[PDB]
Amino acid sequence: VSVNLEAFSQAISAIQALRSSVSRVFDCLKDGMRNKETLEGREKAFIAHFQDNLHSVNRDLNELERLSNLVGKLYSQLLQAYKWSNKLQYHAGLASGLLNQQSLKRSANQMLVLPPQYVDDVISRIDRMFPEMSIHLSRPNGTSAMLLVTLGKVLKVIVVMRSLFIDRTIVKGYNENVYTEDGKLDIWSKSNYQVFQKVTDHATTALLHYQLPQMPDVVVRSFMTWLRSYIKLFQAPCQRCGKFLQDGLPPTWRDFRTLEAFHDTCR
Amino acid sequence: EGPASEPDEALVDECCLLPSQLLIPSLDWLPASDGLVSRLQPKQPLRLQFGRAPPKIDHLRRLHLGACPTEECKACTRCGCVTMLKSPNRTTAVKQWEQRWIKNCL
Ligand SMILES: [Zn+2]
Ligand SMILES: [Zn+2]
Repeated sequence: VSVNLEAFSQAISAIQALRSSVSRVFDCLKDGMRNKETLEGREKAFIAHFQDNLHSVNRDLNELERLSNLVGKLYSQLLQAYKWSNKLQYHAGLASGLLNQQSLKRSANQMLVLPPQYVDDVISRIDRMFPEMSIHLSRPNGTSAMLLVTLGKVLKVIVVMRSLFIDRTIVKGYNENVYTEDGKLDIWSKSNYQVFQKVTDHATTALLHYQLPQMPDVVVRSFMTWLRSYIKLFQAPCQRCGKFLQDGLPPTWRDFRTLEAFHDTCR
Repeated sequence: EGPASEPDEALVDECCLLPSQLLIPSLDWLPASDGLVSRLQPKQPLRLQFGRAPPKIDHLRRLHLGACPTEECKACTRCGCVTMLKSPNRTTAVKQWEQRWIKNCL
């Protein structure tokens, strides 16, 4: 675990602060009595300045003891390599984070086809994490992909994708029938519930939002990550009105890049 | 009577070993250079304006003051020494020493 490193760093900072506080106390007391214009302010200022340093020393010692209660249990040229490698990944990690936000491109032009196994392995690679999510693939009609994604005991999502580009989504509850009489996937149907219709609209807005121009895998990854947050539904209240119910509906809006519950009327 | 002699090296080294045993606290130089006699030059007239004037110790009685002194003091014109105006200890003080500076300083 890496918490011990932070605990040790905080202990070092605390002991340095304690030493600096003792030095400050003794220097400030050595300085002596000042002028402070009138007599009455001269009397109060020295005492006020003297009390604060001792209070700071006591507070630092108390927090140091609180941490003490909290804490618990050729080669050189090799290390010079290691301490360099971790210095690179972080250095680029910020630089990639600051250049993507300020995109200076104006147009893709100057002056689609994928193997089915590619899509299948990408979807499996998405499926390996998020153990609650379960994804099933089919192609009843042509090369278009139909995916059924089940979430917990709450959600069932039907996704129609056109050559790995997500195209259409319809969600339903758990007990509702998802298959047709023939046994195939039912594409054209409705959830017969207001909240599920509202979250279908939300999913349509989400798929209209996440749009990268030349990386299509990150788009479906972000969509799956956003859809992951819905498992906690009916247990979390809105961040503005406090109560769960507004006009008889529970919070059904999950903000992008900050996944917290919200009512639709609360924006 | 008229020695004209130089100290031997033994004295030099034994005083060299002295600071290894005795610390030298400090010293203060009294003749603070502030007079205009050492600043004026011949055929060089000086034009001075009002209020421009282009480790504080009590030099009479060896008393240390703070970083910024509290009580007002008096400054000698010629030597430039600074001394406290009203002495703190009067009921118990050397009256043979304090009475020698009431009128003027040397
Ligand atoms: Zn709300
Ligand atoms: Zn004098």
